[PDB]
Amino acid sequence: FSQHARTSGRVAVEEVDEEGKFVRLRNKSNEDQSMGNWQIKRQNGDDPLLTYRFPPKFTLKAGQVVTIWAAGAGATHSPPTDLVWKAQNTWGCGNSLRTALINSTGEEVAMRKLVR
Amino acid sequence: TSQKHRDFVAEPMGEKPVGSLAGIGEVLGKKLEERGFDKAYVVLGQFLVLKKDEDLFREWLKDTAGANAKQSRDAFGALREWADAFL
Amino acid sequence: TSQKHRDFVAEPMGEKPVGSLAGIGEVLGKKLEERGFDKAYVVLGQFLVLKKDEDLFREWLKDTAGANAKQSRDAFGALREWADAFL
Amino acid sequence: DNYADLSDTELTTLLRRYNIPHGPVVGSTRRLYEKKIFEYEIQ
Repeated sequence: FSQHARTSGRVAVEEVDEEGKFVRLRNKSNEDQSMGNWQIKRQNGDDPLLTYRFPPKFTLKAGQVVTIWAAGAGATHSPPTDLVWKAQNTWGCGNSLRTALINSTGEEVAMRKLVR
Repeated sequence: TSQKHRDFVAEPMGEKPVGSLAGIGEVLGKKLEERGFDKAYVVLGQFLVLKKDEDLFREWLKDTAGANAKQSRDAFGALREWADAFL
Repeated sequence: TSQKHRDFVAEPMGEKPVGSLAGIGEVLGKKLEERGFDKAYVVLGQFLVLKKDEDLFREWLKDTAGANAKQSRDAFGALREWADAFL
Repeated sequence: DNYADLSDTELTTLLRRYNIPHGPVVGSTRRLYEKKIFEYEIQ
């Protein structure tokens, strides 16, 4: 897998599990980022789009990492550091995986794409 | 700022048609497609070879596709805003 | 894959110089800059107005700046991989 | 500079007529399509 990434603001899509168990977002800045009502848009090849929505109030602190686990991973939901996507078993697998971070007003602010 | 402008600059353009770009109405879109600009990325291409220059791009849209001042202004603004966010 | 290729396709290009584009050596880069293609985005723009076409882009690159088969192959492949990810 | 006096719009209809694979005719593509029209006509 070849990796491609774009970060417009404070939060980057740092790591994408090729086995689909998680997505990790990192606040690469020295400031706290409000991420309330933000969304993760996951596009695996030609599969239907996967949308994960963040709670209506959520803060990713300066330099911190938040992992969003798919239900299949058997992770424990511990809100600040770890979020469990209960209704979805996988982030998805395939040869092309595109994970985008969308802000509260519908703008793509970050992305990581895994190819081959 | 318009709905078409907001929706265009919010995300990567990918495979979007010329009409998705702000200022590109039905007439202006039909003429750009007639010139071979089926997709909005083909218009971005012209904007990029014209080195993001406003005067050169708006005079180009006017000369080749009959764009009025409001149309050329809106198309350039959307592409400039998009290139700053995604390029 | 070379280091130049890997660094180019991993992130947005912004206003990076032409030489950052894989396949673009000293001579090629110099020849492009004198033709107005001083930034990699101007060359991406050319690739887009040519509808991402391999034959058309490689032929233009050979005719404009004297690029050889390996150079045009690498410049095309780098722009194609980049546009598939970020456009 | 062999197909001069021909507008970009007439060069396009000529690319279409000869089934020459093409994108739009703009300042940075003009010379290349004129060369393709020449290569076609001269065969």
